[PDB]
Amino acid sequence: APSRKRRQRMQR
Amino acid sequence: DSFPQYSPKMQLVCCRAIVKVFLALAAKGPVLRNCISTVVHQGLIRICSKPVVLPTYKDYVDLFRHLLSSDQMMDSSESLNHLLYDEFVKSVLKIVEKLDLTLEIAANLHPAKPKDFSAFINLVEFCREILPEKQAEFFEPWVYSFSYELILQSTRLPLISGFYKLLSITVRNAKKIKYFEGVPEKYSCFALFVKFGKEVAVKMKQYKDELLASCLTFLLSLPHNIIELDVRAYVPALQMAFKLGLSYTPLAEVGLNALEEWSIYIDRHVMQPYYKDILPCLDGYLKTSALEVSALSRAAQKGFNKVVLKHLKKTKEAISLEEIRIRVVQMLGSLGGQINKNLLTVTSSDEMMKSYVAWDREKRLSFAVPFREMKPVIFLDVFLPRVTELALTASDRQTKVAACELLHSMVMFMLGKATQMPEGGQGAPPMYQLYKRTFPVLLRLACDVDQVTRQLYEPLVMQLIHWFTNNKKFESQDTVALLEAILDGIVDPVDSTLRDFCGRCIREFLKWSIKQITPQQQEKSPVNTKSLFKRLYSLALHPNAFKRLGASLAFNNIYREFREEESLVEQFVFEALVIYMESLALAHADEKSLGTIQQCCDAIDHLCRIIEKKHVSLNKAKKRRLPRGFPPSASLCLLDLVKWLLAHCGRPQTECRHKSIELFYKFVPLLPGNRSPNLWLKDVLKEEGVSFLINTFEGGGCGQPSGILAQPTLLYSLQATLCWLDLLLAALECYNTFIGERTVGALQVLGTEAQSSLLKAVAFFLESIAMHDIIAAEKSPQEG
Amino acid sequence: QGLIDENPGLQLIIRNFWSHETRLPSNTLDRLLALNSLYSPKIEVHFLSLATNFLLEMTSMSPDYPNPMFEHPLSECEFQEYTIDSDWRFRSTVLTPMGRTDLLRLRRRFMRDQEKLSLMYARKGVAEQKREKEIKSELKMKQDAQVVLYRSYRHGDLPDIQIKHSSLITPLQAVAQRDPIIAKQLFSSLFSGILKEMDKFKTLSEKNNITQKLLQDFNRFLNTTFSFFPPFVSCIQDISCQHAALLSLDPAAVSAGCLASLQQPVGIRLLEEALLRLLPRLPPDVLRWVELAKLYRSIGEYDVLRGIFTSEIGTKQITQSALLAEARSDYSEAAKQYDEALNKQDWVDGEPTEAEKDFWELASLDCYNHLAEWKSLEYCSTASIDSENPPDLNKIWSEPFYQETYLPYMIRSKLKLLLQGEADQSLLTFIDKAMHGELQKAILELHYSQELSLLYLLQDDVDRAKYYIQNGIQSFMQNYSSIDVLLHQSRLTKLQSVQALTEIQEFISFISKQGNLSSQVPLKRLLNTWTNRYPDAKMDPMNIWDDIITNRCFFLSKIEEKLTPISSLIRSCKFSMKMKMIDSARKQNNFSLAMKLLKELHKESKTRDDWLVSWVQSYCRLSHCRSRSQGCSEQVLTVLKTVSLLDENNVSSYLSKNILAFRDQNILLGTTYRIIANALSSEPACLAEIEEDKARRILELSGSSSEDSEKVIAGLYQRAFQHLSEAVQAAEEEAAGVIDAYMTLADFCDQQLRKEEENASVIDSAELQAYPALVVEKMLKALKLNSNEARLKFPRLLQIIERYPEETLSLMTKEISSVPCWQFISWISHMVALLDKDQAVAVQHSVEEITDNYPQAIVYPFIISSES
DNA sequence: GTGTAATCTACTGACATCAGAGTTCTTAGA
Repeated sequence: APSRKRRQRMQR
Repeated sequence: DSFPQYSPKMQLVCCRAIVKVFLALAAKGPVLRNCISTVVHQGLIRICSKPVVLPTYKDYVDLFRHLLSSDQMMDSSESLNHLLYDEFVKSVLKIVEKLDLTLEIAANLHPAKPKDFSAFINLVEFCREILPEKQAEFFEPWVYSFSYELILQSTRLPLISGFYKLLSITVRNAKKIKYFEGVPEKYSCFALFVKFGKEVAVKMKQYKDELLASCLTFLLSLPHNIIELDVRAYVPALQMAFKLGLSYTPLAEVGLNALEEWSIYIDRHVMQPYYKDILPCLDGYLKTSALEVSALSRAAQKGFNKVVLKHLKKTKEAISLEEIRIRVVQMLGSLGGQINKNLLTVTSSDEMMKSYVAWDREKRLSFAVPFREMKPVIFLDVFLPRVTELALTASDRQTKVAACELLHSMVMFMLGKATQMPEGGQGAPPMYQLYKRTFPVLLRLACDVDQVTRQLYEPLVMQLIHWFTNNKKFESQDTVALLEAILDGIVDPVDSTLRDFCGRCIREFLKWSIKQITPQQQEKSPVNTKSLFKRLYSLALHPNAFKRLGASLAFNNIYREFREEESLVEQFVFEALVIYMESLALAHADEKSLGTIQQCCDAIDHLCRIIEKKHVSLNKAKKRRLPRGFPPSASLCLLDLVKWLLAHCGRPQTECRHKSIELFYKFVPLLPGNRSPNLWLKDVLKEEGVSFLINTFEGGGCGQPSGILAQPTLLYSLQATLCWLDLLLAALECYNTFIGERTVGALQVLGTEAQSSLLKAVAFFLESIAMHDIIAAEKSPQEG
Repeated sequence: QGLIDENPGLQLIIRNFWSHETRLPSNTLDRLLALNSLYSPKIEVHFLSLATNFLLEMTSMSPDYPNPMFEHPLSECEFQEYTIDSDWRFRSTVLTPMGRTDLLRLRRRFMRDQEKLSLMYARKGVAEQKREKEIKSELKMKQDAQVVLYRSYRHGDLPDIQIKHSSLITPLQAVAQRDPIIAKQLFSSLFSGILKEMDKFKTLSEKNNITQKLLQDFNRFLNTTFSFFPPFVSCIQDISCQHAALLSLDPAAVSAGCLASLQQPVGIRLLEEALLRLLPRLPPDVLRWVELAKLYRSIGEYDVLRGIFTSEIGTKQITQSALLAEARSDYSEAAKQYDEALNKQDWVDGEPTEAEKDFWELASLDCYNHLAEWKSLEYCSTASIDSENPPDLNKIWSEPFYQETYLPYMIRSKLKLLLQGEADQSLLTFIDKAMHGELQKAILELHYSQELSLLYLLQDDVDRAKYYIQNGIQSFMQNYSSIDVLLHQSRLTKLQSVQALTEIQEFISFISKQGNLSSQVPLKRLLNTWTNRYPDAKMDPMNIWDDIITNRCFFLSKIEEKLTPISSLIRSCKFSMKMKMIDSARKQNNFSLAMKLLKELHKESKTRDDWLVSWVQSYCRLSHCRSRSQGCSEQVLTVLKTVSLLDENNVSSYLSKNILAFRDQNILLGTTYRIIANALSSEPACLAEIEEDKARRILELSGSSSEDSEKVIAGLYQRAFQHLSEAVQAAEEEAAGVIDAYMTLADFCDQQLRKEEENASVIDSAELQAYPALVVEKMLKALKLNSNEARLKFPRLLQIIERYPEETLSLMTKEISSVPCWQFISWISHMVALLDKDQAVAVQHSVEEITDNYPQAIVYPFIISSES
């Protein structure tokens, strides 16, 4: 299975 | 003689002059060749006799290096540089044979004369700088002859360090020229080094200080082809080399070269069991991480002119401890991960699991820090587990001494806090659990190498040893912990200098156990005075070699008590002579290279001489200390215990039967009445008859397991038959002494009545064994 | 920063500057509080020794500093002064037997030969030039060896107990100044002593302010450290574990610090103490609970991660499923489970936390790294940082999360792709940019000096490779020496790097040498040593294994090019080296990494008999260990279908050129048949009836010819037994030999016995007229050797040789009396008690020998087995 | 030897200048 991701925003 | 006096380019021109005259003689044929040999011999005598202190041997080695090296001078030579090397190395054997090196008046002696002995030490440190690894076939004719003739000198004179130095150069030079490869004089020099290697690997288990370092440097330098012959003999040399090396860097440098060579070439399945206690010694080299304006600098500051090149061109000894640290990480990785796990104490085990508990159940050493506002409390017993490791094992010297003086001030704190009586017994005495853990550290760290550490803790342990004999404290388990720490100290299986110190510690503990304590309790109240003797006896009778060794090393010190005081307890050593001489029943069988126990039987010389000064009371009545090896108690016991030495002659144990015999032949005129060996033997031979003498000159040892039976050994093979070949050897060496001392009528001795050993066994040995044994059986290295 | 300055004179002036009672306060609390301001990370390696040097030197002025610790001597005794040599020496270095009144000074005269005067200065100049060289050489020796003593000593017949407070505190500081792990013990003990004391003086209203202030600082220390120096990172966390309020410390900061500083156990006890003390109300406190899991998973304690993730808290059971798969080492299944957790776009019971989403991100990054999925790991480690199509790697420095979590895997995966030939300039330009900034430089050359030394060596900068690798050795020693001795797992996981650094360093040596590179001769010698220098195949994890082997591979390809003008040498090493990574992956139970390696080498192995037989043997080994756990039915597919075809080879009957391979193949195809038959013994009625299609004819050719539904297992076992027996004949034509072969018969035979005793199979009983006779002789032939499995199994014999009586004859009549008698002491109480049964004829000869050799061993239990 | 003077000899920008080479015109000219 292909490995996919997306960006994330760190809320701090 | 004048070479040292010149400027640097003119010291080259001098070599050019002295080099050209040697060529000019050799062209005249052989009438001047022997004159060449005399000049280099003569010049060498004048430099090695040039004075030295702790115009010098270092001022000349540049000349001799140029002379013995410079191949370019013929074209701008090889047959000269060859010949002249042979003349130089010849002169070393001539000069050593001119030296006497006599040693008569290990510190208890002085050499013959300083104007002789210093010429050897200079020749040593000189020839060390100039002989090594010239290769080029220049050393190949010499290896066997030079080693053999210099080995003889070392076997004549142990305790002369320089022969191990010249022999270490010899064997390293040999290793690099591939000389021992494939196992002629070559398989003679092989067997020569094999038995010399086994032999000194015993001898160094008694050596110390800079003598020890020199013969260690020899041992670790032997070639892999020899070392694989019972590796366990050599392992405790490399462990000891790493132990020394972290306070004497060139020994660590040797140790890493040895481990490197063994690692790469010895068979993997042979080597595997030993990494388990080679590797843990390396931790010290990585245990602590140790946490300019020169003329060229100022010159280059002003500009990059020609002057800078002069300084840099002119700019263009031991390995640094910074180099050893990177070398040990690199070398440790070089064993691969399968092996290098063994750096950590063990593979996963109870052994490290046992270490997670603190050294005490509850905090002793509560210490109030001197502040001005307040008095916060530190419990110092958290620092010991790390400070003890630093004080031994820190390779950075400045860390080490500061960790010592913390531990010194912290054990002063210890004694004081205990002596305020924080609790007075009713269980484990306070800090007994610390004392049990810090006393063994205090021993290991008195006879540390580092001289600044030794000058601090040798006096402190003797100081503690005084305090721990006293009117109250002699009964305390503080002293039981102390005694059993020191009497584990003498046993140590991997240190030669710890055992000596712990012996000298037992010496002092015994002295103050007489001198300081009131003897009214001392007869039976303590756990010290006799408790030393009864403890020692177990250690002697033990089958472990180092326990046997330890028990002897204790007596090798305490002889001076019977030269002093113990007029009743004289008897306890009368017990001990049998107990100790029977420990030599255990000596013969095995362990030879580790077991120096047979030489430690020379301790029994004192147990002879105490008789030779006191014999008149050794036939006084009614002194009846129970001995070992004698069922019935007795009052004139002290006579027939000489008949016991006669009974204890013809046993198979080859050293014990020797010791028994000279001791018996002395003890005999040391009986009253008839006082010559022949004249006292006159009665036993006249009345007991030669059949009794047969039962006591063949039958001897642990009663009589049938020692007169000659034919079954002929007929009945098993390797254990060698213990009977030794029984025959004893069954010769008996007759070897009686008629030669003129103590018996010879035709009585060689009897008609069942003397079957000389009648059948000697004949068969000669007719059928002594030349008959290519491979054979009576019906590997073991046979060989 | 002037407080670490290189010159001890300037190091002292700045210390003396801060020590002044106006720069830095005099009362102990405000001093202790103020010292937290004397930090920035460029000081961190020294800090603990400075803070303690500022607290104890406040005592240099105290009224007790010159008082004695104890008032009276141990008894009546007398004392003296003393001196210690302390100059030039270690013991093992010397051999055994060895002006108005003075104006006469203006009386002088001067040369007039400028020539002679120049000769004077030339003669002085040469002596000076030697004097310069020798005094520099002596100053080299004495620089390493110089010391100083911090206390004075007395001497006497007794210990000098009445020492001044000064004489302990001065050396206590002098060691803490100098070894970091004593500086950890001392600051911790002394700090915790100060905070115990304030309860003597100050109210709850002060202690609120103080504990909030210390906590506020320690958050800063954990959030701003860059070097994570292990004694410092642990100290703050020992301290904050002792006291309430301090115990609230930022958990993601704590966990990052402990994970990077390789020092997990101390970080765990803090979060543990928080998770009880802060909750004796939202239950899960997920940020503490999930960061505590992340710490335990790093120390590899998978079997306790069950107890965290029970669905009562942290209620996303996908985490429990994912953890279960990696606890079984299905890193491929675990990578799928975390992937769908991040892809699942809406949730009944509401969304997972940022804490869990980040946990799945980190745990899945790690799965692809236990796998070898470099392109997926490189994609993943770069995908989350930036919104471009080609993501801007330069963003990684944007917040401490990416620099902690993503950066380590990102640089690893870029670097892995370069070495196996993918020509991207992305990493080299990223590092070139990073090396412009002083903090980014200090991160890289401290933590990544392996990867960096490979990167510049891919460029042929052997000079920058010499630099970064040497700095890799120095930064290893610092961290290793600083890890405290009780942390066996931490110290053990440092040692794993030491082989890798040494493969680089040996090659940088080799490539520099003109005599080594010219011709083949020392290249064979290098190739030899690497062929038998592995990590620990039972213990060291696979991410250090493929580090060694993808590096070895690169070096061999680089030497191959450098020495172009030895494929027959190089292929033999490269293939046998890669084969060892397969069997160690198998023994580590990591199957999908092993599959991925196996399929690559097949097309190489096909070319040659030794490579092909080894490939068949290593593939079939791996199928057994795979199938062993694979449930009811997938066993017969995973071990019949292809594996049974694979060992019959026409080419593997190459006149049995060496017998060891025949012995090995003679194990493999028969343990293959046992599994296939034992599957059908677990259930007969369903495996054939459900697996109905492709296998059935080759299953018939793999078993008995008959269509009788029961007889197939007996047919399978008959051809198994003869093959097992054939292995013995190869084994007796050479401790890796006969004992392993003999014990596999013994096992299969006696397993057929356990199953047999539960039913009645006459025709199995007929071949069993051989079975237990072939058990007893061959099984016991092991017991002259190490053989502990068989010594553990000996309690069976005496009851089988009762319930099948006749075959007892085959035990006593020949070589039970050959067994070394010391083997049979193990449970002698049982055999020596049985003396009334006829089978005691077996006991006789061995307990006669034990009565002869070792009466002490038999006597005590014997007196009561003799009774009654 | 080592270090600090003092001072010769270089190189460059710039200016004049001989020579040497490119270019148009008279006479003697098939």
